[PDB]
Amino acid sequence: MNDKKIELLTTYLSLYIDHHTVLADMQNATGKYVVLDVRNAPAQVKKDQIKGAIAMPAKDLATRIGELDPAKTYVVYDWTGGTTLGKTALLVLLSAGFEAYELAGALEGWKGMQLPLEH
Amino acid sequence: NDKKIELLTTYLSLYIDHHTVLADMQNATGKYVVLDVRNAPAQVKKDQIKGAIAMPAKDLATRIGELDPAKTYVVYDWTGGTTLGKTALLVLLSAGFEAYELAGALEGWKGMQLPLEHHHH
Amino acid sequence: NDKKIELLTTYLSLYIDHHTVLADMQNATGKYVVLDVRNQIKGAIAMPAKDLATRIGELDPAKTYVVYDWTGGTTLGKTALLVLLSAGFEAYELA
Ligand SMILES: [Br-]
Repeated sequence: MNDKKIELLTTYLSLYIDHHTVLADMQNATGKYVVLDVRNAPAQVKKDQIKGAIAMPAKDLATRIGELDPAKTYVVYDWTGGTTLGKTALLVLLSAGFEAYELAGALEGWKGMQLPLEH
Repeated sequence: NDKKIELLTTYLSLYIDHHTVLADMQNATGKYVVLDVRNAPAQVKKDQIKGAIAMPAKDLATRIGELDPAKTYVVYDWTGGTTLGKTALLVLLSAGFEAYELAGALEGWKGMQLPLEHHHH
Repeated sequence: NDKKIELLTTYLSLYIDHHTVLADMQNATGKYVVLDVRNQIKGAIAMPAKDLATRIGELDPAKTYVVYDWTGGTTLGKTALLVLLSAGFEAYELA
């Protein structure tokens, strides 16, 4: 019953990591995740970003991939859950053999929960 | 491309149109039960969809035993961009229930000025 | 990660870069046609996703259609895409 739906939902959800987990890593300084802001918009358009995030535009990821450490775990995020740069960056990383996840809720969710940002 | 159409068909089968939900709540068909799966704090503003049952996503699996199996459930979070709707949907479908996520979520519903439980008197 | 890579690959194939579309709207090539399927982008043809399954016969097959979802959702564009692709049309959703 609803086998196809369940299969897609399970694979789909496995792409993400909960913001609570990301939040605890920074508040405990456990060094578990490296947060990448993969939006392609200019800095003047982005305005703010998740606290401690690294600007790694999806369009340059391939070229700057050598900058990332293979032994770490990456979390990518875009404007919203509907934008596709999060998934695009995730695909590049997973395809490259990197351990990565997309931030559930994206930047929109983070801001909605009044979580830490920076300019 | 069969793979594209295949994905689109399955992905869309997860959602239900607001028009379908609206028509049902105005014709008294009683075919759908709306579940507000937003986090508890957000639901304090009492801005839920008309007739929606307050059921925080993190409590769904626990309170799913209070639901009528003959009804079709429609879940929604404050916005469609989150994964709370799909996570709730997975719980319901895995339990043998018929459910769908509301297209547009709460933001979209309000955006269309659709019926909310509490309104001007 | 095979299942993840597979899903992501098919999912992303549904979309087209705004850069490619924009350039075409200036390149004087005019091979892309933008459809606003809301039930604004200048030059876009207003065609509701609900009426698409009836007006789609007013489309030139030699053109690639790009569905634009103003609300930035993930279902409106897909509804329109499903209709267009099933009809044999080449189409993508504007990312
Ligand atoms: Br962007």
